[PDB]
Amino acid sequence: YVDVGPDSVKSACIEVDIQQTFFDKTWPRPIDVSKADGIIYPQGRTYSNITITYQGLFPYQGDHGDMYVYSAGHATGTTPQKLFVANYSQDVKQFANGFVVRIGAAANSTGTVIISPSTSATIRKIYPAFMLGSSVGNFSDGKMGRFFNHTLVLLPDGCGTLLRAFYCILEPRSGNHCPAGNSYTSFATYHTPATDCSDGNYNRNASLNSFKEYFNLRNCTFMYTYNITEDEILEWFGITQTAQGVHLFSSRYVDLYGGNMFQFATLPVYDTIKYYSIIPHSIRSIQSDRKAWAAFYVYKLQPLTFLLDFSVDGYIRRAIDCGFNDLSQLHCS
Ligand SMILES: *[C@@H]1O[C@H](CO)[C@@H](O[C@@H]2O[C@H](CO)[C@@H](O)[C@H](O)[C@H]2NC(C)=O)[C@H](O)[C@H]1NC(C)=O
Ligand SMILES: *[C@@H]1O[C@H](CO)[C@@H](O[C@@H]2O[C@H](CO)[C@@H](O)[C@H](O)[C@H]2NC(C)=O)[C@H](O)[C@H]1NC(C)=O
Repeated sequence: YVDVGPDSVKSACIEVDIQQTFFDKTWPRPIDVSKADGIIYPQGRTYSNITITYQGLFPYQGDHGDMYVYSAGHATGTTPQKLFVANYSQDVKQFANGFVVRIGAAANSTGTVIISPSTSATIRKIYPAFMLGSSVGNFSDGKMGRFFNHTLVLLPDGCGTLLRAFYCILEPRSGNHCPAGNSYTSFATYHTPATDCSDGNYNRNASLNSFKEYFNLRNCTFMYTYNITEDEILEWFGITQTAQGVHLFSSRYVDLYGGNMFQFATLPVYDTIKYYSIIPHSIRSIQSDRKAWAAFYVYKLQPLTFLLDFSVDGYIRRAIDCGFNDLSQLHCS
């Protein structure tokens, strides 16, 4: 097994305030395949200046997906206090064929800081975190969201400059507010921008450390890191699984400005992923440092036949979901 660094030496966890009503917003960003939203590129052949019909894993036209939002935590003028999160940890979803994720879409626009609805701020991109596995159930106090045996965790870190992917048994810790302790509400991750995101010295383990407060990582078969360049550009992330393992997709490395997703990793996870949840993150800012963080959107994948329009340079800038209606069907034919 892999050394993933020391266990947390903390005797308690940070208290977590779950307030789902603050995260219930209607900010629709439905799939528009005309603009090639949510498209994993059919890698393997050379396509250029051509229109084809292709059956693969796609989200459906007009799917609103599931929206998730991360918020600044409670704070006084000087001191971060309780984390502030939605009820995401108890909402375990079926993995099925996997999913794609629209990330950072609202970046640059003006939006509410969530925990203080009357306060607006410029929206910044934030990366999603996921917990995935083969077996789920409840924690000791009865709350849902516990993943058993080896669990895949995808956790961004370093103020959005890396992604960590690791596959470990998650042993719930027993201090106050921890998942095997008293006064448990939800687990979460956090970082503390004042100390973790100072210029030139980003803390590349902040979120991982926060996670290690709620769970001891045991028998990790791997822990990989992927560096990310800092920007506010819209991006797409995807995840699927085959007998070869778990496949991660991103628009970042191959189509940063266009959004087409290409595979960047295959993780040696051969036990079938059946379940996932979104890991809530809360940003331990002080009141005067509060920002708004871009909602992200998760859309389930399914086998569908699309018309794909490949440009001269090889990218897909237009698609049709053939089964959407008879008109689309006709156009595909
Ligand atoms: C920060 O996280 C990294 C993982 O990204 C930890 O890296 C491990 O560090 C130990 C030494 O402490 C090495 O023996 C392992 O080989 C490292 N693992 C990997 C996957 O790189 C690191 O320990 C963490 N740092 C702190 C201070 O906790
Ligand atoms: C937010 O604004 C930034 C800055 O203008 C945008 O970043 C640019 O994105 C375009 C592609 O859309 C690139 O060609 C530029 O090189 C980027 N500039 C920098 C300085 O990174 C960003 O796209 C905007 N985000 C959203 C969601 O609109």
